[PDB]
Amino acid sequence: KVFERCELARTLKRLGMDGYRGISLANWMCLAKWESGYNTRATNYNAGDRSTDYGIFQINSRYWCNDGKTPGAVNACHLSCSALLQDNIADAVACAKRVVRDPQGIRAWVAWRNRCQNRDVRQYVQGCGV
Ligand code: NA
Repeated sequence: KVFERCELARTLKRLGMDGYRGISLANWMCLAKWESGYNTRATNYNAGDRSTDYGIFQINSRYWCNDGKTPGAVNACHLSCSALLQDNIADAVACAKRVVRDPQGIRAWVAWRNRCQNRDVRQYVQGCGV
């Protein structure tokens, strides 16, 4: 599914993302926007290293979820990558929280650096009641 902006903001708040490991809600929103356009079924194959990015947060099969076909991969969220293509985002949120528990934090996603870091990100949550 493709969330509307404020619908996702309210959903993420209920799921405990606001301030998780120091990361504001507006930063999570900015990341989902630039990774997937708020689309849970989004996938991107990376032909250069044979891994695939999955779902609303584009989580990578080399480190985070298992898809069987990625060489040298681990599965730190302990999920099939299929779990990250569901319309219900509970598992993908649980996996995103595991990602930012490593030292890099939100910097793990290069699009956060290019598109969100040191910007005015208030725009993503304005008017949503969160
Ligand atoms: Na994996």
